[PDB]
Amino acid sequence: QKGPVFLKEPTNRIDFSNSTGAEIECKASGNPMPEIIWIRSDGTAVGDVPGLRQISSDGKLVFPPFRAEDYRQEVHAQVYACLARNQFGSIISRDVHVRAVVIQSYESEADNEYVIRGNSVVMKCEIPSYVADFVFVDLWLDSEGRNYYPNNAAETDGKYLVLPSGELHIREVGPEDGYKSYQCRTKHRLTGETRLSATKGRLVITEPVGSVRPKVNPQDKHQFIDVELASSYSLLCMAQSYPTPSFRWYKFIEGTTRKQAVVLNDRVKQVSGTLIIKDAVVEDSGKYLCVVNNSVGGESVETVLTVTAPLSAKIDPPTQTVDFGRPAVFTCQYTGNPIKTVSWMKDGKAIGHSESVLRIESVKKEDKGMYQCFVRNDRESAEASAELKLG
Amino acid sequence: QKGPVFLKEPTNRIDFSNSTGAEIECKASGNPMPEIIWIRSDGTAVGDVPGLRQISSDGKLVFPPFRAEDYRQEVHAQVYACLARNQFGSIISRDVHVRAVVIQSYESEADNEYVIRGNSVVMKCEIPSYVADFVFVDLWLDSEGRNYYPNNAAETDGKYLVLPSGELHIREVGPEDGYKSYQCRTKHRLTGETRLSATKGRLVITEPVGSVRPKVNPQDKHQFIDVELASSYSLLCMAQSYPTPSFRWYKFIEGTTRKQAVVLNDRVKQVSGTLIIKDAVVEDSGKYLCVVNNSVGGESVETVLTVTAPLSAKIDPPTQTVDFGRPAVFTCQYTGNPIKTVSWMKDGKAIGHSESVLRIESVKKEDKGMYQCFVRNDRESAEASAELKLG
Repeated sequence: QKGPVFLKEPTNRIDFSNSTGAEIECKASGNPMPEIIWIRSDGTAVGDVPGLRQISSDGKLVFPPFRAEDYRQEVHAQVYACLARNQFGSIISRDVHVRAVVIQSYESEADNEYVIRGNSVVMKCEIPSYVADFVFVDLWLDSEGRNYYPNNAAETDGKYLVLPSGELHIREVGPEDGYKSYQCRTKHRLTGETRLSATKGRLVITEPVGSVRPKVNPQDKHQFIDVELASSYSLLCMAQSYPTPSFRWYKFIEGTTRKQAVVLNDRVKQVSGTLIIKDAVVEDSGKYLCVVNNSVGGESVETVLTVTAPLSAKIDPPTQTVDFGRPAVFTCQYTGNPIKTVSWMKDGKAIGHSESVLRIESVKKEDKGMYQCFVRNDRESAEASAELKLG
Repeated sequence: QKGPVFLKEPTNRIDFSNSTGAEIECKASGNPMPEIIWIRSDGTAVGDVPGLRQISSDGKLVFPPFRAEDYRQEVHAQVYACLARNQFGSIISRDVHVRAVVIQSYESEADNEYVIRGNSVVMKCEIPSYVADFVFVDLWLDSEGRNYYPNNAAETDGKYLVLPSGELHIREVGPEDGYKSYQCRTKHRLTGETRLSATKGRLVITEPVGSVRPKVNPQDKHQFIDVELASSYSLLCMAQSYPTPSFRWYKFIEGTTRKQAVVLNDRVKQVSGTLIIKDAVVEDSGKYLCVVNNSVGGESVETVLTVTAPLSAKIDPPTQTVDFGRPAVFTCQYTGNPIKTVSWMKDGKAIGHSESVLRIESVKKEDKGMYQCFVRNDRESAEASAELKLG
């Protein structure tokens, strides 16, 4: 009745650590009944490492909590693949990233931001890189009582905002802001540990003489930003200047040097000179320019918006029994974004074709089994499936 | 007796402007007597633009001082080439860059540097890019009397230094440094205009609580530096931290991940964490790592040193009369650095060979004239010459 096919398939990235570990559930379907092997995505199946990686039974692969010295990347940092084979052929579950992590002494800091009296400011905390993948700001705090809770950009008209990305965006800064500390507070997506920051940053108001001019730090002059659909985000324009600058957001028209001012609304709001947006629609992608200006000078910052969607792969049809030397209607239905390239293969073996519809005009005996599209990309991947019954 | 050959040849880059303009002297040698054409280095000779470019007579090409609206890049920003041809063939003078510039309202600024009490600091002045090629710092000044003169790195043991590159390097910063202004003072290599800076920067001492850690701004974490032989320069390591950090300079061994601490001497001195060096010898080139450390944390900065020399090209020999179907001893003598690629050609026409010794094993009639090596690179170029008399 059935060739193979995936019911319980492993959501791509899967992370964990010593002091908790993990194990990975892949079970397949068919009506002989698909034998789940676990392999590296490089063809070869996985063995058994005493004290860490070990082939369980009940549709999974267990990574024991491990002595912090039993970490070895060959095990704890690899791409695995549920192999799903029967007598009609085999299929490979999409890239599943094992990432065991040694819990280690982390802590975020809150620096001083140095500001020209009257300008706005954006404080990040910082979260060292190694944990940065699983430690994210969830609060801010005054030395004077106040809390600044994250949001999906609910309110807009006000001195304080926590950006979608967890920085605290002060709309303007009087000197009356230099007596008061701020600490940030991440939380661990794995352990669950809420913890404050080793230090707390003070605001340094610097009163200006006469005038100054707007300019920007190199790592603020060229920004790249990725967000997912229907989620909220913000575009930044980090400039200072006395007197205070005017920020002008324009979107470019695709593949031109002509541009088009960013219209503001209930969806698109600017707390100058930052853009803050909800419902991250897919047209939103593209390139943006922020143009900042005062009586003394000007400046600008390009920014590249890449809104992303949940991509997919499915063939058309999932089962085609042919006739001995026929066509091959092997299209694949879709939605999602971005695709960095779709792939093809048959029975655990990569073939070579890399386009929408697969077709081998003259069928064969060794030309039947399971064929799968692979809609990859840089930070993810989805998969499809098709079997070739015969006449 | 002679084929062509260059006596008065035009030193590569040559710059000037409206309100002064220029004109370019190329005269050639031989004993018929080489006719100096002026061409674009793209084969085609240059004509006569009323009011700007104009073929003079007495071995030159005059670029009249021009109304600021008579600038047109097709004239005032191109590569020209004295063509030197007789009856024995032609030669092309090396790339000579015409750069007419519209004098325009320039002015440099001196910013505040924000410093953790006790740390060192480096102030640059912000000579905008357009003039930056011809406006360079030649002084620094206190609001309190003092002058900080440039040097080739004479003294070392002291709080203040002007780096080879005209930044003022304060060795350390007490809070007693926040009442006092500094202005810098460039001078124009063309006009001759000494002028101060639109504004003058104050030192902002920030007293630390407990501790902090050393870290670095992205545009300081990966440095590239070029200097010429026998001149003086400095390697930078821009890090702050309380308590105050230790900076450790190491040179790498070429093409390894192993390294070797930078030894200090009369030549190589460190005002931590900066290196400051005179007599820029050619071994000096290479990669360097600065390693900075305190009880709270660490950090590092790679740096790439490319000491340069005055390259040259000369063939071996400058005249060879052959025999009808002979070898070709066309080697080229040398010193200099770096070469981005040597070139070859014959009689104003590029041929295709790009290596040390030219040779066409079977000579011909249309295979005699002048042959020239072209030892180019990115910010310069030198040239060679050879003629083929016959039997």
